Amino acid sequence: FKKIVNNIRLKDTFDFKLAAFPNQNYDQLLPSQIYKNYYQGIEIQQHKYQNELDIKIINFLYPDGDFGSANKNGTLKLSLMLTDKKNNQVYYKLLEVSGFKSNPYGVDENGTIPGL
Repeated sequence: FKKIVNNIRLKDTFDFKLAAFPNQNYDQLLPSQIYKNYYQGIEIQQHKYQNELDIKIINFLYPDGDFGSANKNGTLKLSLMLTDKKNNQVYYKLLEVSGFKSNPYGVDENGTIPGL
C-alpha cells in the first residue's frame, strides 16, 4: 500500500476542482486563488486504485509559506489524507505539485504585490 501512496501523482492518479472555480483548469488558477478558496469545497475524481485507495485533499499550503513564491512558480503544496480501503487505516502525505497559473512578479489575481 505504501507503494501506491508514494506513487500518487496529480492528473494521473486523481484530479480535483474547487466549487469556487468549476469551469477552470489548474493552469488558470494562481496558487493564491486555490489557497484562499478551497474552503468553499474540493471535489475529487479518482481514476486509479479506487478499490484499494481513497484520496482526499484536506489542505493546500504554499510550498514556501508566502504567496509570492507560489505564484512565481505556479506551484502548491497539497496536504493529502489517504485512506486504505482494506483496514481503513488513515495515512497522510504532502504532495508538491506545479503547473498552476503564474506571473513573474508573484502578483496575485487582485494585483497585490508580494509582501510590499
